[PDB]
Amino acid sequence: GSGMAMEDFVRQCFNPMIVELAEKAMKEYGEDPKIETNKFAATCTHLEVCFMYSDFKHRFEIIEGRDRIMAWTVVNSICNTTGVEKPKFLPDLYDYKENRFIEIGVTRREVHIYYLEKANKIKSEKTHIHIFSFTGEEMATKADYTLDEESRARIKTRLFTIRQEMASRSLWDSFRQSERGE
Ligand SMILES: O=C1c2c(O)c(=O)ccn2N([C@@H]2c3ccccc3SCc3c2ccc(F)c3F)[C@@H]2COCCN12
Ligand SMILES: [Mn+2]
Ligand SMILES: [Mn+2]
Repeated sequence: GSGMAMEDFVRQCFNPMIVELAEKAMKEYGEDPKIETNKFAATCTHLEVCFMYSDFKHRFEIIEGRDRIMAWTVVNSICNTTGVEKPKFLPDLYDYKENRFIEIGVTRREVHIYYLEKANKIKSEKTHIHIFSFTGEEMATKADYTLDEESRARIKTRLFTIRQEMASRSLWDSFRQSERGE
């Protein structure tokens, strides 16, 4: 259940491309993945979900996984060619079919609680929110889940698998409790 154990878990259970992008994002925002090991795992998990979401004719542009400048450059380019309003906060994806940005949330807590937190932090009723748990639960803006049932099933399964792999190593309890502060 240690810090070293969690860092080792992350580097073993996530593909090297995900790990590298997560490390770069954490450094960009001033956090050390060797100290904030649960956050390291959280960023890898969330990045993987974004990449799995964008697979499932490229319907989706991935904003996440890019450095800050390139992320906003992509966002501005989309807004210039679609007239969609520029979001105040960086989103995770752009849906070319529905022509809307998407914010992806992954939570170790109840989805309704996290969904409210997300909706409150953005306040822009134009970014579509989609929350996943590690328990197979899901909540999205207007109960519009965007993807088909099978695509969401595989994301839920992968998240549950991560949870079980953590639990087998006694890492899940720590990971769960670090999402929200005291
Ligand atoms: O893109 C995100 C982001 C999300 O998209 C999200 O859903 C939750 C959280 N985020 N944050 C991610 C992040 C992403 C995934 C899981 C946990 C965290 S926790 C804060 C943090 C993030 C990235 C690097 C870092 F050092 C951080 F401390 C930051 C929020 O500022 C815009 C960029 N960003
Ligand atoms: Mn993001
Ligand atoms: Mn997100």
